[PDB]
Amino acid sequence: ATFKLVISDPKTGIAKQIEITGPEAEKLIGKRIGDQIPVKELGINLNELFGKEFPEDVKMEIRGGTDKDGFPMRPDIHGPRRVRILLSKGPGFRPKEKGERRKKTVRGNTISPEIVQVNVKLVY
Amino acid sequence: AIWQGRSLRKPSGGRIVLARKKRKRELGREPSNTRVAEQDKRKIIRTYGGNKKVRLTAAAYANVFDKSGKGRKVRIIRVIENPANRQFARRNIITKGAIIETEIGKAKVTSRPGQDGVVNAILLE
Amino acid sequence: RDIGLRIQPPAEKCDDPKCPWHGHLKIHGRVFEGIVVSDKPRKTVTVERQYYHYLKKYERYELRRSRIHAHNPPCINAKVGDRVLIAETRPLSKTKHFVVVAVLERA
RNA sequence: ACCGGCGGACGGCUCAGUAACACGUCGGUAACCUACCCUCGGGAGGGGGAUAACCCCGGGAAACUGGGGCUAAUCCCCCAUAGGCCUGGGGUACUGGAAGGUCCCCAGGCCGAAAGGGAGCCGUAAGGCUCCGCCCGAGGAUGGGCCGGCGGCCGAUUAGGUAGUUGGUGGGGUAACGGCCCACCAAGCCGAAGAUCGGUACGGGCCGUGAGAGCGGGAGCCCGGAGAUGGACACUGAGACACGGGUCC
Ligand SMILES: [Mg+2]
Ligand SMILES: [Mg+2]
Ligand SMILES: [Mg+2]
Ligand SMILES: [Zn+2]
Repeated sequence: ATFKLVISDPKTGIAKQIEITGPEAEKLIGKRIGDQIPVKELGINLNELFGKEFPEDVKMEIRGGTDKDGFPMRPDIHGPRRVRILLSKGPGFRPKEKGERRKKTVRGNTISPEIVQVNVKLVY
Repeated sequence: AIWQGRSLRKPSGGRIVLARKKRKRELGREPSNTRVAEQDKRKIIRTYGGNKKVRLTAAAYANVFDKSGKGRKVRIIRVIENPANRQFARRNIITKGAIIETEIGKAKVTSRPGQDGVVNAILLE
Repeated sequence: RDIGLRIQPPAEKCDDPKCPWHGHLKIHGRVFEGIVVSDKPRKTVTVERQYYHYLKKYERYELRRSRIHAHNPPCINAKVGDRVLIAETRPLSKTKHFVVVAVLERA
């Protein structure tokens, strides 16, 4: 599976996007939301991405993503499947009206090949 | 779900065909079967006109009053009997008029826990 | 005691909370007079009143009857066949909205 | 432009359903709710928090929608005090035809406010002086909910109908009374003065016609009811189960 990674450096406010595929991306398949993974193990020229000296053995944790059809991932739904449920707030819905609820199509927590975008942040 | 509007029967026995939908201001809610427990638990309901009701779902203490006008806050052991329903006593359901046993004697409940949120009882002799 | 009708109360007392003479029930509205025609249910009687209706096209009258269910307190305890006085109150059951407040002439 | 406040429940449209407390009229609520408005009596003390807008990177054919950075309020949350509600014991100040009401004193509990904020002058500054505002209590007003007596269609080639059905006792639930709904105890309730069932129909103020008595109609204007492709069901709010808001078949 081919993954488009969005890496955010929380201490600076700047993000970078790269594309990763192959055995590197095949490592990531199976991780939930809120779990860390070292960047060196995955393999990324991190000091060249941002042009800054970075601490050793620094790791990253997955924050979210969007599937290939445009639906996002919702942290509170277990499994990798795609569902269609009624929402009142939170990721995957922007209300615009008081007390409004709407039925939206969303994903789960676990990563799968159907995913295209992966949002992660750097964790020192 | 729970509609308290009107009966669909005439006093002569004939049937009535409903002539409109159910209005929102005619609905009721699930009964709270107040049980005896180790710790008390209550919730708040927003009601017509934007008012509030305190609903007691689990009771552990009670207020007991003697004929002299003094009161004590003691804890509840069990429900001896409840004339409202045949099987309330076994399940330990408290309603107004039930007989409860405490550490200072038997008492008869005088308040409505589902509408007030407290259990008040008068001491029996 | 007086409850606003200016008539004599019943002789003995009772324990019914729905008795206007001895309980918490309040009366307000119409006051009618009639004859008991049924007393089978507990604490309930049926009272009949008769009146005339004018038929304008035929310039003659016809007789009609009105039947009302009333609550019967134990202190009064009316029977079939006597004249009673009834007063309007809040709803008490599906079909009961009046209460007997005096027996004027025992059967 | 965005956050925040108020409004979008009125106004407009149509007459399918409905023979019913739907409508007309006289009464009742001592059995009930009410944002905006009016009068009088009081209060505004101490802390905390995020986030849109904006910056970086985006995903999807579109409808829509993700992560990270930073920020404010008349935005949100705590603590206190005022205040509210329930039950038991006393007292007799109020209104009324009549107190399960209001008022005072003890006692056991539960819930639980607020924005001194904004604008303008005198202010050297100190601080006033108006203007618009925030919270609680008592009453009114406005808009409604609920209940009763009486009044107005056709059919017997439809004669018996009803079994939560009619009433009682004990509860639940509701803004509120009530078989409105439960548990138990009885056998009631309606009917040839037409019950039950079938037909047709939104009701009235009014309109057409006739010497009058009558006979026929009820689209257009006003007052009430109901509906938003058919059938069910919820969120927010003072008020909706909402025509230009949501969910299922
Ligand atoms: Mg029609
Ligand atoms: Mg508080
Ligand atoms: Mg007609
Ligand atoms: Zn009596």
